[PDB]
Amino acid sequence: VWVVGMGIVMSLIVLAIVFGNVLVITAIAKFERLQTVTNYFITSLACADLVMGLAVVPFGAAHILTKTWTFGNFWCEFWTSIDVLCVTASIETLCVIAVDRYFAITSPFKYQSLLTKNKARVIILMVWIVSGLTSFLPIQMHWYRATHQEAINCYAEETCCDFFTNQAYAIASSIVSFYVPLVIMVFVYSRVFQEAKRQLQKIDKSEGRHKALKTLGIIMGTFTLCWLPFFIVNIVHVIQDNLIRKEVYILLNWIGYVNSGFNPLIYCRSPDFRIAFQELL
Ligand SMILES: CN[C@@H]1CCc2c(ccc(O)c2O)[C@H]1O
Repeated sequence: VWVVGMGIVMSLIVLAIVFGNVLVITAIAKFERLQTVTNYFITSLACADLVMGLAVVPFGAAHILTKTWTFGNFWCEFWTSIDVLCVTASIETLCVIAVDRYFAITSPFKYQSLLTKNKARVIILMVWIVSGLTSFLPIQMHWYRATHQEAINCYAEETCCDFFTNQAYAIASSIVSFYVPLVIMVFVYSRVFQEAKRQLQKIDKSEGRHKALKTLGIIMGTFTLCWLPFFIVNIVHVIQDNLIRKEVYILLNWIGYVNSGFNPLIYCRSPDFRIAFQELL
């Protein structure tokens, strides 16, 4: 009496995720003043989020509400590979943006020489290649498959799709996709905040006659709150099988996806972007 009609809540996520990234891409591409070395990371992240909005969410919604995977097994493997690829690419692009901000702030004179039109292409291509080798190579080769009887029963039957993964693959994927970027971004942002505080003290020293905390809080909190809860259960549920149920795992995984829709609000607030949005509509 309430399961069927509540498809609007899942459809709104798809609509918002598509719309935000579409506007970001259109604003960057069509408008002359928005093209900058930093903006290429933004457009790569926007494309990665658009792939999630167009591929993984619509099929997952059907698989959940219908409780039956109508399609075959090849599409199941392909969809899982797409999911892993997009997630890791998005997180590593966030890490790349953070490191670029660190270089921009800490070394003002020599920022120009390090990043240019040439280096952005190479770094983006290497990030996407690293993301691709994590997902497609182990999943498609069938090297990640489990061993217990339940996994065999699930993988033999075509109509059932569930994620059963070996301990080593889970640990390796979690480490390569989440923790290293988290440590890098934490160190970078702490250093940047310390620099900002030092500059504020320096100016107050002579001009005698908050904002950084708020910005850092938003940037760190949205990412950590959206995804950290997932990888914790991802690592725990393989070490000891009795603890974590499947429903909790699914809920945390779907909570992680919503972070894709919040990226345009977090990373696109410049007055130039506002002018571009106003001109489009
Ligand atoms: C079913 N969805 C997948 C399952 C496991 C997994 C995800 C994302 C990144 C990873 O490194 C993973 O191992 C999830 O999005």
